[PDB]
Amino acid sequence: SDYKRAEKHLSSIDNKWSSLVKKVGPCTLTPHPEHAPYEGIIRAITSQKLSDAATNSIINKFCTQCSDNDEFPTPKQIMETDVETLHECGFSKLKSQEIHIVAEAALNKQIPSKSEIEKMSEEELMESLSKIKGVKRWTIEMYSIFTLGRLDIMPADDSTLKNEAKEFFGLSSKPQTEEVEKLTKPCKPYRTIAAWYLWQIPKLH
DNA sequence: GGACTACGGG
DNA sequence: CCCGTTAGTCC
Repeated sequence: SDYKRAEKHLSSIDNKWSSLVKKVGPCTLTPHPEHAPYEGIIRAITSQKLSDAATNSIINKFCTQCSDNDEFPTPKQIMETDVETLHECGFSKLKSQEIHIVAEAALNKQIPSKSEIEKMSEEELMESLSKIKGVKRWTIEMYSIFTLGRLDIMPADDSTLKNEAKEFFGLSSKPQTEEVEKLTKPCKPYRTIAAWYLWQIPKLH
């Protein structure tokens, strides 16, 4: 598998990478490529500046409030929900508005199809999805990693990743995005897995 | 009880 | 890199 290859590739870089992979164990990153783009994008938007626990509670309230079935709400279902009802699920007002925008775009077929997104390079995904209000570099990276299942995404702009890179690379302060990109270059073409390993560091304590 | 913990807005 | 937001956890 690519995970097995990624684990061996990372371990091959140097002793610290080898040790990190051994401490954390096999990669268990589980993306959900079965999700429609509007769903993956809404999930990523919700996660901005929020813990996974908070994001989870919000999406769960969202499903119960807007779905006929407690499944992920459809674009039509989202459109039929007023902003304040969305807001009481725990989205910020601004995210609530952006989620309506995503739904309307999906409903109007203004989002690229799932089929075309699955053919796009990271660069094309960035160009295509960043037009959506509330969706910029980080959100697209998270969509690419946790929905699409892309293997070579380095979300070097992610604050948590920078903090773990600080620890792993033995830095005395928080690295800039561009510094993280340089430091993780040898991890190509499995930078998503590299990022996942760094992200597991707090669980080692 | 809290401190603070990507993105658009003004 | 002016300013404020959503929630839950664990400092």
